[PDB]
Amino acid sequence: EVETFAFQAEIAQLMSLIINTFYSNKEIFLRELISNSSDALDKIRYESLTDPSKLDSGKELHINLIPNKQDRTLTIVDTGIGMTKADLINNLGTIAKSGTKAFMEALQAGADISMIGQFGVGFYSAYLVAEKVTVITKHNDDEQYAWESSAGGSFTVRTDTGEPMGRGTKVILHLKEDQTEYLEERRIKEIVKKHSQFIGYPITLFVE
Amino acid sequence: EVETFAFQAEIAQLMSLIINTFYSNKEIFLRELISNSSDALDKIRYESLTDPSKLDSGKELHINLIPNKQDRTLTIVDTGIGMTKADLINNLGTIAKSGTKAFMEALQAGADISMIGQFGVGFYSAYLVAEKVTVITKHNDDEQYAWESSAGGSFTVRTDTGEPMGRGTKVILHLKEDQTEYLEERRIKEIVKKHSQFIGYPITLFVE
Ligand SMILES: COC(=O)Cc1cc(O)cc(O)c1
Ligand SMILES: COC(=O)Cc1cc(O)cc(O)c1
Repeated sequence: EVETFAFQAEIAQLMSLIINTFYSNKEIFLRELISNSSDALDKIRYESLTDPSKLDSGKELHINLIPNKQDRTLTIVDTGIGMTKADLINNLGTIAKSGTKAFMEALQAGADISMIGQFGVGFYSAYLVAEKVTVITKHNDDEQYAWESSAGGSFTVRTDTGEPMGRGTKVILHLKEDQTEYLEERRIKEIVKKHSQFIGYPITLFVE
Repeated sequence: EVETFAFQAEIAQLMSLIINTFYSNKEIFLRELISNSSDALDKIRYESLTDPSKLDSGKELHINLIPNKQDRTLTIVDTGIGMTKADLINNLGTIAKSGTKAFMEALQAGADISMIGQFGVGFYSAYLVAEKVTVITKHNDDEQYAWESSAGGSFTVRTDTGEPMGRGTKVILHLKEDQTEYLEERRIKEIVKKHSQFIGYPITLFVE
């Protein structure tokens, strides 16, 4: 059973802007996704301070980057707090309608697409490099769900029967044919060193 | 009835570092506090997306800056989500023990005190300019509380019987004798324009 939802018009507009604007500095999507993983990891750490049972679903707090040249995918996995079905549907827990508004204005008023994360919608920067994005997530309060979208105004949500993940979020980027540089080890290491060097959780880049 | 608590040793160490390190670029405390107000405002906005009653305690989402030269105070008030008593005690809702660890290392490894906010402990940057900080807060789930500390290893928490605030947080900075520039209108406007120009909520600077 797959449920199909329409994006709110402001989110569709944000996505169309990300996809259509000429903008060379696409590598910033990786910093925005690691930053989102780091924020989700902070959340579960904080809840665990007063309730250690919150980590029964996994004690390890970390971020893995997994390139796969065969499937043309780059996957980011974190063991953060995860997202409930309701959060997934409501723009992956963001206040994306009001963030889009602030970001749109900043763009006319001198900002550029790399500052997206200052408006709380950095997740959508995945569409600088991906034709399709799949998000698998498990929150302590809910079942494991898979969200997916190739943009074009809609997204789907289903229960995920794939590998159980315990707790956290996996973002699977199905890369555009011309954006395979982001599966190269040297290129990923360069971006992580450039933009993500003070993230507080181990980032492991997997080998192929 | 005033309850007095000891800071965790890592937080006392972070505060001692903030207070004792020679570091001229003190103006960054204002950006860190506005950023914290903006994050608290995002939280209440998100909860209100699925439960509008969450805003019965006040619909307006904003940040006021209130200088008072007579009391030598700069107060930042937001109508964000506020903090429960438990959050106030547990380092004002931060994961400050693990943030301090990451920040300490970044400092030996080339970072400087202005990057504090990248470690989730920007609140403590108030001690670049304040001898004493009072935080009054009201969360929908709790009573209004006042937290206070002049550093030196302890902080107090009491029920606040002062002006009811509805919902949100007020940070009252009792400025060091030599840091009164931060009560001057021209100086505040300059810092807000420099560091806080893409905050998504109206910031009103009050006149004396
Ligand atoms: C801000 O949260 C989001 O946009 C969802 C999100 C969660 C996560 O753990 C990783 C991500 O890349 C995105
Ligand atoms: C991250 O949250 C805190 O450190 C508490 C905090 C909340 C707030 O609304 C304003 C602040 O300046 C600080």
